[PDB]
Amino acid sequence: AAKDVKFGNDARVKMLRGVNVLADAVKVTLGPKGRNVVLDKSFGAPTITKDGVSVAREIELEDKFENMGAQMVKEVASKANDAAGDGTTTATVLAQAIITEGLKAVAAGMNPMDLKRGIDKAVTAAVEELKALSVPCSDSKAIAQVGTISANSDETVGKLIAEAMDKVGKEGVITVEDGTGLQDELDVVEGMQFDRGYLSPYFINKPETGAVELESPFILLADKKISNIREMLPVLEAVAKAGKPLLIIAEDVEGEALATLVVNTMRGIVKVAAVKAPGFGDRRKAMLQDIATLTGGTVISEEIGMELEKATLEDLGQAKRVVINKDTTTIIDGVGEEAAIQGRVAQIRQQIEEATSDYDREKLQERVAKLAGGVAVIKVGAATEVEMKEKKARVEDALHATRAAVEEGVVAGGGVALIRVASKLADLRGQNEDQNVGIKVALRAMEAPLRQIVLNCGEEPSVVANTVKGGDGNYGYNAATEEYGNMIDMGILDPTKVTRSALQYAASVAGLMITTECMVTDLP
Amino acid sequence: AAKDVKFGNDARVKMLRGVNVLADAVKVTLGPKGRNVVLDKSFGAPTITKDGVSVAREIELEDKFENMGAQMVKEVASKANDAAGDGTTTATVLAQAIITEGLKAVAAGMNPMDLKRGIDKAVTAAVEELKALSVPCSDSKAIAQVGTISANSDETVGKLIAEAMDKVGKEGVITVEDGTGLQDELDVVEGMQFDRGYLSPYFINKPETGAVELESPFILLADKKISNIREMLPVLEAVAKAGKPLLIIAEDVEGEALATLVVNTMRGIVKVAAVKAPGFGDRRKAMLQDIATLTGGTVISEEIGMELEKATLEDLGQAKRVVINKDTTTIIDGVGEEAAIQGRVAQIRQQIEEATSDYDREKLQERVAKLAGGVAVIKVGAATEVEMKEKKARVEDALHATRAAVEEGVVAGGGVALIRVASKLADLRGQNEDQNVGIKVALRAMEAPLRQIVLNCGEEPSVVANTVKGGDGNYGYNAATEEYGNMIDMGILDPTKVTRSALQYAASVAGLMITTECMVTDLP
Amino acid sequence: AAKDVKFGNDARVKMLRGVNVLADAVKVTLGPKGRNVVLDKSFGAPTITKDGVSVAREIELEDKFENMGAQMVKEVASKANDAAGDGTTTATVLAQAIITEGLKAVAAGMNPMDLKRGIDKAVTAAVEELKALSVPCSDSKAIAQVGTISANSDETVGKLIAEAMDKVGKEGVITVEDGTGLQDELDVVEGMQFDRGYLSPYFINKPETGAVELESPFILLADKKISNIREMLPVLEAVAKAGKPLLIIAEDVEGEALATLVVNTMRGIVKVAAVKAPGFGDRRKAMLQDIATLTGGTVISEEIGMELEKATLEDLGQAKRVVINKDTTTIIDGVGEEAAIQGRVAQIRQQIEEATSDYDREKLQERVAKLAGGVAVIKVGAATEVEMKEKKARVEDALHATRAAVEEGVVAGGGVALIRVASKLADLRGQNEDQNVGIKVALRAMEAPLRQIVLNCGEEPSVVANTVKGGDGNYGYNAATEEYGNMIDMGILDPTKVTRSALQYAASVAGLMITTECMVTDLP
Amino acid sequence: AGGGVALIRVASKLADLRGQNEDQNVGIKVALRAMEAPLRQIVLNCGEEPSVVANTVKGGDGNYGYNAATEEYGNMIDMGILDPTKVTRSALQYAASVAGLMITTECMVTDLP
Repeated sequence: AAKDVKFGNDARVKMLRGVNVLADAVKVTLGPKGRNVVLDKSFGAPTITKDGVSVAREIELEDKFENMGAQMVKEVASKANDAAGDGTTTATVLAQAIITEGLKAVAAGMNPMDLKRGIDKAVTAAVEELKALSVPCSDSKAIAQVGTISANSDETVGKLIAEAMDKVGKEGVITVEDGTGLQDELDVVEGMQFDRGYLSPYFINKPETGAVELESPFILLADKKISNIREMLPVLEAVAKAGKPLLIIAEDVEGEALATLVVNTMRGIVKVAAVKAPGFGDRRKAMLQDIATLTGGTVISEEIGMELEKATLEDLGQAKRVVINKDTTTIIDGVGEEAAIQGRVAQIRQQIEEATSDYDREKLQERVAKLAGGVAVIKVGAATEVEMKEKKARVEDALHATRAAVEEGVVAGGGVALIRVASKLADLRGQNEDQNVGIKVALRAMEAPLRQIVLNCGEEPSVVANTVKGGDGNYGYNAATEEYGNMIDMGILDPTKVTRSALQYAASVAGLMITTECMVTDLP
Repeated sequence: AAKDVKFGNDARVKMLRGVNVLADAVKVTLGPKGRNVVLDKSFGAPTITKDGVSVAREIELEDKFENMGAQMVKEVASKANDAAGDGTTTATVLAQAIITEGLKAVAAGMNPMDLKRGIDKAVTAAVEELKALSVPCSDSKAIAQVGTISANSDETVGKLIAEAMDKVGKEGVITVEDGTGLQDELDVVEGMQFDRGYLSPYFINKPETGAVELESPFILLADKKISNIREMLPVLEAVAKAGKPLLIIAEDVEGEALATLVVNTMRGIVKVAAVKAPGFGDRRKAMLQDIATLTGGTVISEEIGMELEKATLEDLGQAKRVVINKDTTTIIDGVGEEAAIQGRVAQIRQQIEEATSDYDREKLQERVAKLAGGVAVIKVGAATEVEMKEKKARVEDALHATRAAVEEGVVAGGGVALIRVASKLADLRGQNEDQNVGIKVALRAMEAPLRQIVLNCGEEPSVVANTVKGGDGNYGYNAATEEYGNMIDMGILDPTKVTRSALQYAASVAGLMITTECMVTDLP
Repeated sequence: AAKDVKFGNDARVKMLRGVNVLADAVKVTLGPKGRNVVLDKSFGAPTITKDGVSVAREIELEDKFENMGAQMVKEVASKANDAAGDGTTTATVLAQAIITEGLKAVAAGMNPMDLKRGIDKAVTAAVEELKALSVPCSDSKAIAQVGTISANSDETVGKLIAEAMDKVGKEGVITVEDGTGLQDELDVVEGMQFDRGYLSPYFINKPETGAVELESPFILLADKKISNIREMLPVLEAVAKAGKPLLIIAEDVEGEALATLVVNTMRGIVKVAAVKAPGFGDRRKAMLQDIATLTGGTVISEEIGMELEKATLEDLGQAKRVVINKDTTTIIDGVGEEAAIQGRVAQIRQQIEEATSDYDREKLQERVAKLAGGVAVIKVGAATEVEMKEKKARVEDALHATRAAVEEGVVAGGGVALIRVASKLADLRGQNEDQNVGIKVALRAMEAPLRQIVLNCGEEPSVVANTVKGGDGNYGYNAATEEYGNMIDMGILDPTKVTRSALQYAASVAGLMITTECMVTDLP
Repeated sequence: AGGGVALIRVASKLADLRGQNEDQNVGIKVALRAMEAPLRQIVLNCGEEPSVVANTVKGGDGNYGYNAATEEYGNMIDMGILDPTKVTRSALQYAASVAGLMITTECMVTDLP
């Protein structure tokens, strides 16, 4: 189809206008005094929300060039939230601030490539400065405090997470489920988590989490690329007859097969999700068998001669639950034999002895850590159902935050860390004046999040910004009760990971846009 | 009159557009390979010219805001030509270059006041560097060869000027008029020149030179302001039947009287011109008398109860010729008796001895210098009349250039002095980064005149300018013969005065425009 | 007045379009089979003409930029006719051909200045080649047959001119007027001609030859510039009641005086015409006394204390007739006594052997040649008044053609001389390729006039041009009978002067246009 | 040598190459100017004056080291900036192929909009 091609400055203002709509819509939700955004539904009452992520999902623009702008920052900003459980809105307002100033510099005739290198240098320096500014979360007392803070000062939630992490370690897998009564439950069950997500976003049945969630699923273990649906028919009919969902783990599910699965689960008929097997090559064949022994399934491998048309129910594995992310699949409470698993553990442990290198050794150690490790399950209790469901969400929110704090620590929240780190770098220079301007564009943009909060709070951003630039370490502006004196100790914090990720992703996309000279799209 | 008001960016894009039309029209004439501009005369054939001054004069624009732009730089550029005899076109292209870049910086968000200060500092430094680069014109051998160069290698013009300066000093008054035969003539006659021009254009009867030129006029010397024409008629009636022009020297000529004289002279009824008396206060009264002695006239003064209605042809002075600039009146060959002038020269010389103030003594010394010095008259000859009129214009031209050369010396022509002077100021800084941009805006602008010239030649400006920068002192690019060498030796030079004036004036108007936030004009 | 400004390509397409209308209107009249052009009057019948000059005069265009184009070449082309008595149309079609090709080259990216230099070199070479091709007109037999040819093979006109030139020399002044009967008359009378014409086109009383013609005038000879009518009044009131016209020869007649004279002669009062005196300075004073003697009047000279208010009829000179051109004044049958003129000739001849200077000798010898040469007066007779005027016009037109033929000789007519000369420069190069293209543009253009003639005759321009190029010298295409032989022998010739002038002027304006980058005119 | 310096270096070698008529000569010069385009663009993308660098490369010999990464001088191939001769040859030949066909195109037929 014939295209619409836009160049240089013309292309760049179109993008800017696009991100401006996305950012202006999203940034009003930022901070404790954030405003409501009303998102229309095709029927019934509109949704009123203060969630920047929900707002971003809906943003799509008529002008195809403007829309490209929006969808670009939208995708990298969402990556911040994927990695850290937070930061999408922050990433978005940072991106806008860099792009706005960056493009002004380009229009002045400064080199876009030098501007990007300056921005990048400033960001690299800033990330290091975040690391030094960071306070660790070692003991379970600190872990509890972070969980508590991330759940509106609910000490029950902090306690729950701390007790869960105590059972499975820092590295361990932790799951949240609906409760069965008034009081909470904590159990460690046979389970595993690997780094592969849904092969189509249309498998999602939990839009709020953006996740697939299947209860009592059957599990298909195929050592091949399933491309045509005709292999699957004997299985798919049997899964439908039994009435349970189906998770497919294989080398890949593509084209004809994936399309048929997507529309069918979308159309109600059988509940199916599909993910790639974890890893590649030989380690991939092994990991399938780990999951097979974990779930009481048989790996259908066309290498032994097994045909997928010939697989029956008994060949399928089983679990109590399965949760799938954009890039995580986790299996909860495997019906796999409580003795076949230790046989598999023994095997791998034995392979560790006869391994001939550091790599081969530690890669086998990953598998036992998964297999013998298991999965912690928190069952959230409450008085009524709505209180139970609401607390589950707060427990899932705090779990993300706490896991993020565990690995990188915490820094002063409400944006005061970004502006704090920015002031540390007032002396940073590049190779030429263009790069220098690039550095300054970043250190200004880093003030965006805070200045916004202060604007939403009906206060003068500049006056606050100054006072914040006057303090040290984690002294800053209490964005809620309007005070000053060590943010972290008074419960206003972000995991360092979320602030770092927000900044890095914003700079990533802002850099790409500043260095964009051409745009190709379809005709209106 | 209801007004049209424009602000900020809107105002200054209009202004820039206006100077763009002016500069683009004018810059094409620059250098040896300058292009033609065709100027329409509503009667007969159009004028084809390479004269940037003639082109500039015609430029007036329909959009009243754009027009303001053009008129602003037109005014300031013309002052360069007034001061130095050349440089209007150069000032214009410099102004365009500074404004274009300056506004780019303003639109980027840099402080216009700091940009101006940066430009000013760069110019002050450049003017200083220009004096260091300058080669003096001390002796009359150098005077001769600068005159020769300014008249297209005509050595006759060179030694005419040299001999004239030899007669009356380097600061003497040298005037030039039509010859009477084949041979040139040089005579020193009783005369004077003072710093007061025509009280109005429209007295201009030499549109080519922009001057008033009166043959054998009478001179009225009035020690008062002339407001109404009522007291003027008896003198006008007396001068009308005498059949000769009249120069009026008064404290001022205003409204009613001036308007009638403007109208009456432009109808052809009587050929009149009016100029303010030189200086002010008590010094004015004496200088009026000085002229009166020189010209053999009587000063009519209110002080001693003298009425203008009673002043006859007797009281009127006489001279062979008078010439009037925008800021200069020159009375040539005054009739006054030798005894009376020498007698008065003796009077002032006595007063110099008696003077009890260094300032008072200096002002007196100045008066004798004019009165005793007289005026050099160059009568220019040729074989035919058209050659005689041509050579005269080449003498006039070279005479202007020679005065400027004697005052401030000569520098490399073809705009290489400006680029050299810039190239030595690379490491010059200001208070902040905006001033630094201001400096770089000036130092890039100084390249414009050369680059333009090189463009008109159909060559790569960037290559030629680059090579010039890599040279020293008065090394450069001979645009006519495309050769690199010593500019002064090869005879491609500007008087330092014209280069300095062009730069200072360009920067003056450019700075004012950059710092403009509002414009007020009439409705279309 | 707000202006309309156009640049580069935009400017020059407008300019080209303007010359296209002019040239296309004019070129159709060229050669023996030239077409008619109809020119509309305000009233009565339109004028039908084959005269390219009459057509050119009427051409004026609505688009002010296009009009500039037309007026530019109109001006330059008319100078050819002024110089040679012919060639305006030719100059115009040459100009079109050079411009069309020149701009094509500019639009291709070739340097306009180098193109101009190439054209100029090709023309200089062509003019040189034209002199080599030229056949002289030495004796009066050749003079007769050139006159015969210029008057449509009328041998009477031929030997009239031959006899006139025999009487007054080849450089004598020959004038032609209405006859008094059937027979022609030839008389040498006291007269003069100088290179000054009418000071105002409105003095013209004979629109036919754009000439001022005065029967039995008084001649006022004033050694001064006349600005006011004041001093004229006694002389004018005296000349009015005498009932005779007045010729004023002053240093100059300006402003109020010129305006008054024009308005008065144009309607009602008195019939006057004023011209500048010839030369300048001392020679101007001298030549006035020459005219004074010839016409038997007195010079009224300011210097000796003479006033015009005191002048009388005796001071005025007298002559039978005076004719005044754009460029020439001729005084016929001076009343001044023979004894007076003899003695002035002896005066000047004494100074010839008193002054030792090759220049002063020629200047004095030129004065006696004028004074003692007189003027030949051809009175043209015929059977009918209509025939007389018709024959008179053929004499006037033939006289010009013979004067040019004496000076520079004759070359092949019908546009062969140019093709012949152009084919001899096939090897002429410049300093670069842009110059070489310029050279070819001129050589191709020199084919335009012939090619047009051939087109008018309905033959093929390419074939005919081809055959001429194969021939030598003055062999070529007989533009009427359609054969190939000696062009001069067959009587198809141009004076070399008209071909040379046509080419030089065409190239002059074409070069200027090619090198035009900007145009300024008033708003529509 | 890469960075577009091969094409420029090869075009400087052919200054004196002439054809059969003046038109073929313009055809020659069109190609020799065109061979500068790649480097000229590379330099434009880096924010340096395409004409200065072009001029500098022209006064060099063989594969003379203009650093397309850091901008400095040694030996182009030896400092790792190169193209296989095949790619530079193929690029030039195919470009000339189609450019030639387009220059000599007088008519175009397509469907109605």
